[PDB]
Amino acid sequence: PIVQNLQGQMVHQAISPRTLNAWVKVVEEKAFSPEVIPMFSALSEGATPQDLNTMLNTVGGHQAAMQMLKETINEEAAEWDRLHPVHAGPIAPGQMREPRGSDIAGTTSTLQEQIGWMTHNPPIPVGEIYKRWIILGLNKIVRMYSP
Amino acid sequence: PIVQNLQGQMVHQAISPRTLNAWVKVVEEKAFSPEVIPMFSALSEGATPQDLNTMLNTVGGHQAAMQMLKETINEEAAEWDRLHPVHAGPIAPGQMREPRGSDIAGTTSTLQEQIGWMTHNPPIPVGEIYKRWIILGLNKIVRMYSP
Amino acid sequence: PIVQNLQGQMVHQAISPRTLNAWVKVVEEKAFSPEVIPMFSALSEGATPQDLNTMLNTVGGHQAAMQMLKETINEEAAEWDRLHPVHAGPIAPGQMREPRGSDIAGTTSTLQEQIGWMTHNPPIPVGEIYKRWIILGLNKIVRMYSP
Amino acid sequence: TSILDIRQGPKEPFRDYVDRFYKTLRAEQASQEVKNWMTETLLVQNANPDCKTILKALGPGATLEEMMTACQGV
Amino acid sequence: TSILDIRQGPKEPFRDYVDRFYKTLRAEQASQEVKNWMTETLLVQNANPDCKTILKALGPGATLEEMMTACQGV
Amino acid sequence: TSILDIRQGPKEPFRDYVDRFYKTLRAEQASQEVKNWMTETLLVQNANPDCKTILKALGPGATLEEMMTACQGV
Repeated sequence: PIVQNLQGQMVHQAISPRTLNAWVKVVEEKAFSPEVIPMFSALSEGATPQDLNTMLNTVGGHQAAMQMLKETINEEAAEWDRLHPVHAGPIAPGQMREPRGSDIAGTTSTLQEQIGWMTHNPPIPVGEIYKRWIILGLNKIVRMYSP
Repeated sequence: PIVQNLQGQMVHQAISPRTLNAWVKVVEEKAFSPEVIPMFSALSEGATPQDLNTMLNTVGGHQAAMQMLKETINEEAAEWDRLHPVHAGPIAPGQMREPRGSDIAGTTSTLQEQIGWMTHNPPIPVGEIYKRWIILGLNKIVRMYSP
Repeated sequence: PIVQNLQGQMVHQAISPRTLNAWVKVVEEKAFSPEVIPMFSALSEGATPQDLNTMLNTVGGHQAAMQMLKETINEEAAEWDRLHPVHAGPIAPGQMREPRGSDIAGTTSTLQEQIGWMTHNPPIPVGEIYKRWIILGLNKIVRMYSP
Repeated sequence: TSILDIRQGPKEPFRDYVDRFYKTLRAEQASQEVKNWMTETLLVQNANPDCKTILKALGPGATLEEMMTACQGV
Repeated sequence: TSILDIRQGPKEPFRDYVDRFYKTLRAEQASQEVKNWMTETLLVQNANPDCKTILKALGPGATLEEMMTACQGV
Repeated sequence: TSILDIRQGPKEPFRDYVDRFYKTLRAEQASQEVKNWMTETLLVQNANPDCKTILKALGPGATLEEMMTACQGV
């Protein structure tokens, strides 16, 4: 995640193993139950896309759901690209590039790039955009997996 | 929560997973027992409304009680709005807006707004107002759930 | 691992026992399962070759696989040496030496040497080169150990 | 399971049923007004005859502690 | 176990089978285009006659929530 | 369970009963004066005849260690 250091700057720090394991354990115990979404939200505080793929990729089991989510993440990403067209002409030397759906999904962007966008002024909340897609896709799952 | 940093200022820091899990475990083990209220009170030290909705939303089970509480929180909030009318004329540029029942419940306010009110001079104790509503609603539950 | 200190420099710090034990426990529980690879990847964040041999050498059990991996690591290392020939003439006093497959495997290099290469400007990602060999060799294992 | 499929047993305490209701209601995502409509309507409708009888005597305007204490002996 | 050896039982819910499929698909390392080909093809082909029948009625263009809700009673 | 429903068994040690009493008293929220009234009154009243007899001999002014040691053999 990207956290604020004592000095008063935003720097990246790694997520903790008993945080990781707590994510694992939630999924083990409460599967598709709604409490998973606030839980997720708390444990995703200050998290990167990269950390969010890590959390999704580290799941075991419920592979039908994991595939449905993936496909929702790509749909929501396809929709990001649709709604926000690429911008006019070449990229400025003085500036950094606008993200695509795949940069938001973490796929085409690097960590330093993910830190550029979030730490820069104005900052862009690429975590929160992926977060809604995850929560939206979580609703899809919850609604389906209701019996 | 909003905690004091080493430098001598009040800054927000996130609540810990084994704190979260300790909240979960209390509820699992002691359900509606009275010891839940001091316990709550200790674990709610320096907590935001936002953190208090997080704690309530992360409950599983006892949904009749969770609904009774919600409805108590809204009643107590409706009562906040009744007792404290909105103030005269437009909001000053030099000042920040007075809270409503829903800002106290965390619903209409943002975190930075919740930090403005609490950290500002004079500070307003929107946590402690929600806390009484929670404790009051906890009494309602305890009294009902006595057999 | 090599981590960034508060002062704003990259310094080496040792890996933690409950990190070590978490590596052990993963292997105990999920053996050759695919979730082992993202898991590995997270726990190998900022890690040295030296730390990566430590992790491989501390395995117990699955010795057929451990030997297959070793032999993959040496093949991938032999391939590093093949693809990247040694450079022209004597090593400059002002400069530090280029790595071989065995320096990447950590074998012929010392820690201070591993810190020179990574911390220096440009930096060389000898962790990430070993990491691919480990992940590649992990694919070999996973594919074989599928039943 | 759908919200319409939530019903009270012939020997099941109302209480255990009301818990099931706001759990399933907890997995419904509809507007609040619709969920209010579901509350006053479906809960009583799928309640058992003995308690159903009881709840009809509370009249309208009733709140959950009073419903929950009203059908306790049933 | 090979991906061709993944098949649906005569009493096995499709759901439990689809889980097995994307687990084994999870251990295949092939190009995405090939894995797309495997998805539309092999899944239905090794599905049981009763659900297979059902899936033929969904036509093409179908997505996983609709397949998964389509073969639920089977 | 209501505080009036708290009573001592015919074979139940007083001690186990007094624990039950201040647990239920712990779920009563009344003014302290009322809770004092409940203490001196209801505790003895729902105490069993054998201990009840014992407690009558302690007279008034008695404190909990002396009541608790007084009904120990009963």
